[PDB]
Amino acid sequence: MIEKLRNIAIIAHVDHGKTTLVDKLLQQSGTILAKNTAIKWNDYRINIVDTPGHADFGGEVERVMSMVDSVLLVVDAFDGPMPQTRFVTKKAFAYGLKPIVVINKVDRPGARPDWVVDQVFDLFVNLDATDEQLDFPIVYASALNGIAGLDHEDMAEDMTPLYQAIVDHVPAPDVDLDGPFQMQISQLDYNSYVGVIGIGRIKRGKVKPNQQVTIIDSEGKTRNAKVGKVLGHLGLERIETDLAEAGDIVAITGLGELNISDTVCDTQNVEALPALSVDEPTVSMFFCVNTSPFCGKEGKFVTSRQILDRLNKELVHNVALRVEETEDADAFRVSGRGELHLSVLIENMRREGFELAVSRPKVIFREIDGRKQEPYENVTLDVEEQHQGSVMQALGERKGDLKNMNPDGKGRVRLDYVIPSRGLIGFRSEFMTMTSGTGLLYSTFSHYDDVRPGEVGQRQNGVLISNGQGKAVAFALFGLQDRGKLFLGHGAEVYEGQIIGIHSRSNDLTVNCLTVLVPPIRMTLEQALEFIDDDELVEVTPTSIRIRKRHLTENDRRRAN
Repeated sequence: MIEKLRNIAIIAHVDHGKTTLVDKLLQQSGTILAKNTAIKWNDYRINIVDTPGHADFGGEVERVMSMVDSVLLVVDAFDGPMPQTRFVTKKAFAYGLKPIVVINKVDRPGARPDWVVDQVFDLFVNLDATDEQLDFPIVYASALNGIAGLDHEDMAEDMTPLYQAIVDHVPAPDVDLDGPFQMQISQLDYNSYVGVIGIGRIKRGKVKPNQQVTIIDSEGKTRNAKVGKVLGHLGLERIETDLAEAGDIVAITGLGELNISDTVCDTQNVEALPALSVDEPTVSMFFCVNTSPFCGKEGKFVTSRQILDRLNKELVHNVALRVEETEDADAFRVSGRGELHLSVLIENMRREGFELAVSRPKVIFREIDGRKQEPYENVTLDVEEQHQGSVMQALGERKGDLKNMNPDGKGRVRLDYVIPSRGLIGFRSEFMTMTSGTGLLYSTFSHYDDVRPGEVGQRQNGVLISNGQGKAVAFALFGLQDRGKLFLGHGAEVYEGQIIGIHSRSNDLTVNCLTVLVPPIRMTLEQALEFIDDDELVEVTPTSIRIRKRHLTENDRRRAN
């Protein structure tokens, strides 16, 4: 007995009314979303733990997933599944969890449930076991009428089908009621009256107010403490209990400054629960102090220390990230999840008043069983049919393996690829122009595997490199556009070694733009990071983005050969 417990996490796009759904489940029971919603339906206790927004790689998602035994994916009957819920879903599958899928707003005009079922099932090649895609239940919902059913055209008179699906398909928590107390802190909270609050799912035993405990951290260091209050969850609120047991998701109040991954134990049996979120980076990138003639002329913060400090500050609220020191004490090896991750770190360092230069992002190879290996991704593209042949060939050049293609029937088409990150880096910029801006691209890390032999097509064109420092005059630029496209027009301030344009041919050319014009190519940070080669950097300031050679003088470059 006492396993009428169901702990489930809920996933939804922010516009797909997960708040409205839970609210309906709440008011038809015997009981921004609360972080936990405790529902009493029949003799069952259903904990619905919320998931963070689509942008939150602090490890919060896998903290939630470590407390629940299933997941509830809510999907609009017209929009279908949204790309933003991709990563939360991939992590639920990573924790072995099976999904319950709810297709709500099934009564809205233009609803197409059969269609979104296929989408949800197809989105489900986030490499999910047949256990997770075969036999996931589908429950259609209309929050307006508060009705659910296994068939949208044959719905029940209330939400009973959704309750039953949860009871039937969510397993009871894998816990022991009889052992000594053991609970890992998965979430933290705070209140001015009660202090630091530790939230988790009790793995073993039971806890009472004033119970003597021992907290062991991730390392093995311990301290004794006394439980203040034991807050069980009821509805959207918390309330003091005299007793919480194994399987319960509760909050404990008097243990001091708890940390995530701390394990609260009975003093007689101190045993730490294993930590979780090993989310390793797959793409590295050099963050360097700006050593250019414009150093510290647009950015306030430029020394090596404010760099190393700010980087070692994103570490607390980002764990996919790594930061290393290099032999060069003016450069740092920053590694993140994808190329997009490191971009936003820079893009809002720019807004902090930071001035720095960065290298082209490369993949992190990893040796496994004597075999060198690289990361692969699952890529899904949506292009107009007039771009299909062009997009395909490009991905083939970038070591892409076509796994599926599926036409809209209305002009567009979806393509599915397995591709190494090595070949997908910088593709986004090319793709968007190549597709004339219509195309959509979404990537998801798949697995490491043996490296595909060969290289990705290098930049075909060389660059135009400024030979001196000063303001660019139009009399020179008109002569330079005879040899390629420029990055700047009249009177732009320029120094030596700065890349000022794209050569119409393959070799680099050192020219003079200091000695009536086509609009200059202006590049976003994303475009600039795609452009540069291995002997180049992207100079980044709060208000500017310049591209420069690693070696500024033409003599230094030629010497490197």
